[PDB]
Order: sequence, then C-alpha cells, then structure tokens
Amino acid sequence: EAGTAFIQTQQLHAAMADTFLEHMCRLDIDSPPITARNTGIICTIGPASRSVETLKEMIKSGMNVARLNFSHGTHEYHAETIKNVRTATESFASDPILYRPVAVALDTKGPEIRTGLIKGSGTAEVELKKGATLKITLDNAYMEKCDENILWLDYKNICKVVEVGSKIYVDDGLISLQVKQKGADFLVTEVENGGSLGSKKGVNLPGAAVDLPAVSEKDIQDLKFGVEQDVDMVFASFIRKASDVHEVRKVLGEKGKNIKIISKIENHEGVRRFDEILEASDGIMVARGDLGIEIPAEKVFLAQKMMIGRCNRAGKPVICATQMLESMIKKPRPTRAEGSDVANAVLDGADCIMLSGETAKGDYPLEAVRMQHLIAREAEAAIYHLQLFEELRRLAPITSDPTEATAVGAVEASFKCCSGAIIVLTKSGRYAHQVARYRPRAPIIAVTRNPQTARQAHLYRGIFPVLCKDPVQEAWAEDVDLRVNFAMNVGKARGFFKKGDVVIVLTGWRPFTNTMRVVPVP
Amino acid sequence: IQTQQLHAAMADTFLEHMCRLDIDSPPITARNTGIICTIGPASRSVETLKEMIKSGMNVARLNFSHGTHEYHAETIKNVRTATESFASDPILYRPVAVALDTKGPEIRTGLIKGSGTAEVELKKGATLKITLDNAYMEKCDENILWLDYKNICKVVEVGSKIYVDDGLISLQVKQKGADFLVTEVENGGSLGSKKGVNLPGAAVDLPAVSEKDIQDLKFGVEQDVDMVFASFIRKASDVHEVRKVLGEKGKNIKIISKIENHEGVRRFDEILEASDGIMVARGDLGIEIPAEKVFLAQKMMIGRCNRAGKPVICATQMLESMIKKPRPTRAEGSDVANAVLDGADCIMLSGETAKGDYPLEAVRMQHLIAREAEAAIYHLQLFEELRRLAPITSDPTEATAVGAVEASFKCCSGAIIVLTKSGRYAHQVARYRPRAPIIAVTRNPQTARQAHLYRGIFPVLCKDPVQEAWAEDVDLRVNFAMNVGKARGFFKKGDVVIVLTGWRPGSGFTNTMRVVPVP
Ligand SMILES: O=C([O-])C(=O)[O-]
Ligand SMILES: O=C([O-])C(=O)[O-]
Ligand SMILES: [K+]
Ligand SMILES: [K+]
Ligand SMILES: [Mg+2]
Ligand SMILES: [Mg+2]
Repeated sequence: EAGTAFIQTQQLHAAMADTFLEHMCRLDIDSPPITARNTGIICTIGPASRSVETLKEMIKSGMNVARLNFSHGTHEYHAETIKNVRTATESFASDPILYRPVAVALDTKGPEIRTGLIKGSGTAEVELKKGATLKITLDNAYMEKCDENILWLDYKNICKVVEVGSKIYVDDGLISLQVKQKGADFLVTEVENGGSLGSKKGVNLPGAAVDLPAVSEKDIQDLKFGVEQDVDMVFASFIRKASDVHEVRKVLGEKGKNIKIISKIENHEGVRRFDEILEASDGIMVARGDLGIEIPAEKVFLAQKMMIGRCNRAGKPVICATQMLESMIKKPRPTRAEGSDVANAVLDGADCIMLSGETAKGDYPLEAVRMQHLIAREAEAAIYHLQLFEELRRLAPITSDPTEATAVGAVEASFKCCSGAIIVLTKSGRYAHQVARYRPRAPIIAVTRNPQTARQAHLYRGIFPVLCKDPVQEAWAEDVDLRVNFAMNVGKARGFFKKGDVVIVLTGWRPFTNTMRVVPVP
Repeated sequence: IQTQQLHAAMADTFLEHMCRLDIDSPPITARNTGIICTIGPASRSVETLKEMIKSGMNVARLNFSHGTHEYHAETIKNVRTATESFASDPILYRPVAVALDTKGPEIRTGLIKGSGTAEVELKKGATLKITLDNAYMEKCDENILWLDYKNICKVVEVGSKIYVDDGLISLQVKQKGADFLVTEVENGGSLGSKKGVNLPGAAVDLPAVSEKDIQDLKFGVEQDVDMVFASFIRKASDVHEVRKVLGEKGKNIKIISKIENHEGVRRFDEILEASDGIMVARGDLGIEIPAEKVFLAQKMMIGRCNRAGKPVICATQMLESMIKKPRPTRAEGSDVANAVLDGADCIMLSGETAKGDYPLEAVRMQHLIAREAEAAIYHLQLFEELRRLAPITSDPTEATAVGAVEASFKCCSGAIIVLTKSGRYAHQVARYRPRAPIIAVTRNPQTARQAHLYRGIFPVLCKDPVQEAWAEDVDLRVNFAMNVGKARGFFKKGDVVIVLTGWRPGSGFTNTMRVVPVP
C-alpha cells in the first residue's frame, strides 16, 4: 500500500549498476541487508571473555572461531580456556537446528622479541623521555629490573643484527629508539618517540635480519599441546618463507595432519615471499599489528589488498586482523575509521575478520563482536558482485575437474535466480570451499556430519556450517533427503529463506558427483 | 620493481590490480589529496603552523563551535603570518586556505559544576534530569544536566533516546515537564563540559543558520576566508540561506555543505547541486545513523561528487588515536588510504591537529598515506567510467581537458600545467582524475588557496607583472610552473609535461594542448 517508493533490499539497486562508479553512487543507507552474514568472525579469548557465560553470549553475538594467543598464558590457562569454549559451545547442542560450531585456533608465540619486567613488582611503568639515553642490555641480572635507564630484552643475538643508526620499536611500535652505540652485549640508544613503558612489551627491529627460528623448541611444545587439545587450526606467527610453513605442519605429525595451517604475514620478508608461503599454507592472516611496525604504516593497506587479492585468486582463506575496532577496548562504540576499516576489509575480499584486545582484554567484548557482525553484513551487500564474479571466473583456469565446473555453475545459477542459499552436503569441506571461492551473494549452508569440518568451515567467506547428528540412513537417497531437509529447517529457522523461495542444492558424494538441483524451499 | 604501482596499473582486471600492489614500488614525489587541518591550542602558534605547512597542511579549519571572534581573528592572523613567512621564495611558497566551520544547529550540554570533579560519572540505570533552566547551565552534574536546545521537549516523547559526547553516553526519556525531562542512563560514562548531543529519532527544529551563525559568517567575509564548512546541511534551502548571508561581498567564498544527519543523506542530490562541495562529516553522521552504515553514505557521496566534478572531503576520526600516540592504529591507516581510493578530494584532521600531542605527525601521516594510495588507484577503470558518465557536450575546453588527461596517461607525464584565473579550467582537468599532478598557475591569491579543494591541483601563485604581449605572458606563467615542478622534484629534463593554455586574446576557451619535453 506504500507504492513505488519501495527500496530494494541488500543494495540491489547498486548491484545492477553498469559501472563501479555508479555502483558507489547507488549505495543506500536505507536499503537493509539480508539476515545472513557471510564473513567469519574470529575472537581472541582472554580475561574479558573466557568465562563460560560470556562465551555463550559471544557465540550468540556471532563469534565463529576462538583464538588462543600463546604469546601469553601458560598451558593450564589455555587448557581451561579451551574447556570453557567447549562448555559454552556444547550448551547449545540440544537443538541441532540452532547449534553453532565454534572453532579453536592456536596462535603461536613464534620469534617474538620481548622486554623484561619493570623494577619493583613488574606492574609499574617508567616514562621514557624524548632525547634521553636508554641502554638495552642482555644481562639477565636486569631481566626484572627494567627502568628508564636500562632495558632488558630476551633476544640474545640482537647486537649482531642491528647497527648504529638502526631504529628499535617498543610496545606496538609506540616507543622508538635510535641505536647510538653498540656493545658486546648491549646497545646505547636515544629515545626518539617517548612514552610510558610497562613490562614484557613487544620489540620490533625493522630492516634488521632477525635470525630467530620460525618455530622454536618452545613453539613446538605449544603445537604438541595444540594437537593434544584437538585444536582446529594454527595461526603461525612471523612466517617468512615456505619452509617455515613446513616446520609447523610436519611437527604436528600424523595425528595433527588435518589441522589447518594459517600463515601470519607480519614482516617484510613474508610479504616478499608471499606466493611461496601461500602455496604451502592452507590460508593466510594479514597480521597488521607487527606488519605495520616492520614496514611503514602507510604501506600496510597495499600489503593487505595484495594478500587478500591473491588469496581470493587462489581460493584460500584470508583473515584480516588487528586493531579493526581497537578503541572498543575502552569505549562502547567504534571510531569512524574503525567502522570503515571493517567494511573495507570485507569489500577487499577478506574471508574472516578478527578481534584481539577488543575481546581478550577490553570492557566491551560483546559490543565488539556485534559491531563486526553488523558491519560485515552491510558491506557484504555493497560488494559489486557483477564485476567480482566476472573477474574470479576469468582468473580461474579451465580444468577437467568436474567438481570445479559444478561449483561455478552453482554460483552462476545462484546469481541468476537470486537464490536464498546454496546448500552443500560435504564431508571434508571441499565441495563447500569450491563454492565459496566464487563468492556468491547467497549464504552457503554446508551440512556435514564431521565435527572438525563444521568447525574449520568458518575460515571461508559465506560457509555457514551445520552439524548433522542423525545416523546415516542405509538408503543413500534417504540420507541425502535427511541432510537437505536439515539445511532447509536451519535456513527457515535462521531467517535466511522462507517456504517457496528458490535455493541451490549440491548433494555431495554419491556411491558423477555433487549433482546440482535448483528447487523451491519445501 | 616498477615505481608508482605501474605494474598494478596495467592489470586487465581489478582483482589482478589488487594482486599486483607492491609495497616495494615507491610512489612519485607529488601528493594529490588535499589535507585540511583543524587549528586549536596544539597548532595555533606561528611556530607550529610553519611546521604544519612544511608537513603538508593545505587548509586551516577554524571550528566556530568554540571560541570568540577575537580568538579566531588571532588564529587567522597566525595562519597568515606562518604562510607568508615562506613568500620570499615564490617558487616554493605554498598557498594556504582558511576555512570557517560553522557551529550550526548543534545541541550541547552546559558546564560541569566546577566545585566537584571536573567530570561526573553517569552510571547505567541512574536517573538524570535534563533541564532547560539556565540557572543550571554552569551547574551540570550527575543529577541535573542542562542543554541548550530550548525546544527539546516538543520534539521528544517518552521513550526517546538521547546521545551525549560522540554518542558514547545514552539516555532514555521517562517523563516530560514544562522545561525538563526525566531520563534514565542507558550507556554510562564520564561526562565533561559542553559536549555534543544527538537526537537520532527526533526532528530537530533548530535553524539551519542561527543568529550566531550569521555573525560568524559575516565575520568570515570580513576576514576574507576562502571557504565555509556549513554544519548540518539538510536540504537545498539551507545552502541558499548560507549563500545569502555570504551575499555579494562573499560571493566567491566556496560553500562546502557538511552532511551529518539522515535528512542530508536523503536530500543529497539537491544539496550537492546548490553547494560548491561536500564534507562527509562522519562524527555526527555516525551517531545520527547506525555506525555500520556510515561507509555506505561515504562511498555514495564520494561517488556522486566525483560524478559531478565537485570536491568532497572525508572528515573525522581518520587518525583519531594520534591525539595521544605518535603512530596511528591499523584501522586508521586503512581508513585514510581507502578514503583516497574511494575518490575523496581532501582528507581532514580534527582533534589530531587541534588538541592532540602529535599534530605534525598526524599531518605527515596523512601526506604519506595519501601519496601511497594515489599510486594504487586503478586509473584504467576510473578514467573509463568518468568519461562514460560525463554529460554530453561539444565544449572545446572540456574536450581539451579530457584529451590532456588521456595524453598524460599515454606518456606518464610529470604534470599537467594549466593557467586559470578563477579555478574552473583546473577543476575541469581534476575531475577526470589524472595520475600526474595538475600545476595550476594563477595570479589570483584566492583561486590559489581555493584550488586545494580539488584532488591533484597543486596551485602556484604567480607574482610577476602581466607582460605586454599575451603570448609572452602565457609563456612566463608556463615557465614558472616548469621551474616549480623542477624545484619540487615532480619532473626533470627528459620528462614530458602536458601544458594547457587559452586560445587567443579575448577568448575564454582553454583549448590548446602542448606536449612538452622538459628542458
Ligand atoms: O600477530 C598479530 O596478530 C599481529 O601482529 O597483528
Ligand atoms: O562536524 C564534523 O566535522 C563531524 O561531525 O564529523
Ligand atoms: K601470538
Ligand atoms: K562546527
Ligand atoms: Mg604479531
Ligand atoms: Mg559535526
């Protein structure tokens, strides 16, 4: 009864524009997005978020992956976090229609450089003043006696790799020092950018060839623990070259062979060697915290868009990480730059976006999760699928693989009929991954009986995993019908589609494979 | 390998364009995006302003939400002293524009009662009474909060939401009175003095141009400001009111309409038609509408301004953490880059330069990021689409401008040099968004300052007397641009530059294009 003033939902007017410029001109704050949200949300768990009750609310707010940061905390601490994540996750298991799989990710310490404890209790801070002198020492007598005159750090070969004139950054790159004099086991520096220095802060040596192992002996101990704890994926810090990825993967052994290996790119060499790292990895994290200290801050966006582009081209998951909503550690709503950053990461093509301090330590963890969910959904509607889908195909090789032809045909069909979902029956995840790489607008409901598949599927844009708990039916067609009906019930319950809407169904392995059907929702 | 992201520039798809972006491909020296800096206590001294200019500031913004006319006159005096301290070298001198940002139909709280804590703690669930009784205008505390919107009770009802201080504090109306509201704290926090208030659910009925705004705009005319940033523009008739106040004496002052509420977004096209340009004023906008929708409004407005060839400014919290820290967050570095990639003519700093501890670092970071992002633009697609969407016309000047931009791509020119009295001839080149900088030579000092509103226009103020022969005077001005470009490192001998000049004496056509090896 309103009239022609009706506004197309999910930016459909912008979607039909013949140019990218006119696409932008048509973006409409009054065009509401669809219910489905395709970008995975990864949350770092810490003191602010590790209670079972908070974790339940984080799952409800949209958390898909729990990130454990092994730069901090002992093994018992992480074991208890994992236990709590699973308690919270399985509290929803009585209703398989609404249960959300939640993945567990181990983020390695890796070749970090860290300072010591400020003298006193270690909880105090000292003020470093611009122009003052600061001695860096390796003598362990000072490892708990750091102050404004002497700073201990844990990198035993630092004096070899730096030179007079080199810059040293401390604490998220906020403190900067210039090396004035070198010593046998010390450096004499002058404070350039001063500030308040606390304990055990990260140190970066841009332009220095740091020779710490990609995976140290202690890192291996963490990875072994991760296999014991049945984690789903490893985020490997400071990956510099393909062989670093192999050091992570091979040490997990046969028992850990299905754990996904995500290489974190956070230094100049990792960017330079990106193609060989990507080839060896299951996926990539754009780890912008260290990256933006190791290279100039003004170049990070180039590295981010390069890596997201190349991961999209290869069909491998890419995560955009660090400081996306940083002010929400202390404030209940984000800055305008932060809202923009999350939206542009999704428009760039990131499969997942991440929260670190915002959920690990901050005062508003749920609000931060909720805001990533809201922004992601708005940005997903704004993607110019007409160009993106055309380019993904053209940059995708002709192969004789029938399963790739099925996947692109399914996504093509999904665009042609504006389907409410692509339902995919998958054991390993592969069939759903193949669909996700062509970036449909519609959500991909991936039905699996494999619990690890259901958890790992969150690495891909658009894959909404659902874990089927029913016994296998002896008749294959009846087993397919059961799993398809499950996905139909999930989509109706979640508001992705309604009775009578059109969806695409990919029925997975048949004892041809992965038949496609385009059907109305029953 | 190749500089200036030229490998990415040759990609056949946008996806491959992204894949080819190279942190080891260094940009050109020239920086095309204008930098607007809000001046305040951190940046008001002549000594600091000199460094701001050296660091890349093109426009000084004066925020008339605060301060007296005496105060702002002294700020403007200091800006001009700093700017003219470089005039002894006319080849390196940079014009610096002055922008008056109006208070507009702002809502603000009063002063916190000065006898207690400087801020009061508002706690979730607590009662807070909003009063209009000016007895409390300097006695605000956790029990009673005065604000200056005297008609607020008419436009809210029970249940309305009220946001305070960058929308971080929120209240819900519970009852109403003759001159007061009873509210409950929804989101609490620490409340200081004179904080901005938003009523996103309400039709605020304050005048587009208040009596105070009239005084401020007339003062801007008297002070010879270059442009007005008009706050809270909701509709074309608001722009008309501003232009009427500026009147005949102020007729050449540029009006930039600030879009910061839902109505301004809805009525954007008619606002854009009447305005000289647009500010995406994201602070208020992100409170008036859901924070997750601001990027849609931003890219819509930048796109439509690019389509119209009118300047668009991206503003507010771009480098916000640099108020307190010497380096920005990763989201902030991304935000500045993406504003440039979106197509913003200018980017802006507010608290980062007005009040913060690191104003020079913030200016320098905007310069660095903008230049990197300018190289990463996919000009192949942008130029094709700008051409396809431009209005149809047989105008010789427009055809020469497009020809010059295409020529500049074909030879990777070091600059496009254009001569202009009032700015338009340079504006016409900028709207097709060449990669090369546009060195706009003018003898008009106001044109030189106003040109900063456009992406890529590097104004140079020629101070030589007019030569007797028209052709010699053209050559003098072109040679001035050539020497400026050489001195600034934009090009050197063996490079090629595009030169646009007028047809002949008495013609208004800029219809002559020369492709000049740099001598
Ligand atoms: O390690 C990280 O996540 C980073 O540095 O961004
Ligand atoms: O007024 C402004 O600049 C804003 O609100 O962003
Ligand atoms: K880590
Ligand atoms: K203002
Ligand atoms: Mg890191
Ligand atoms: Mg405002």
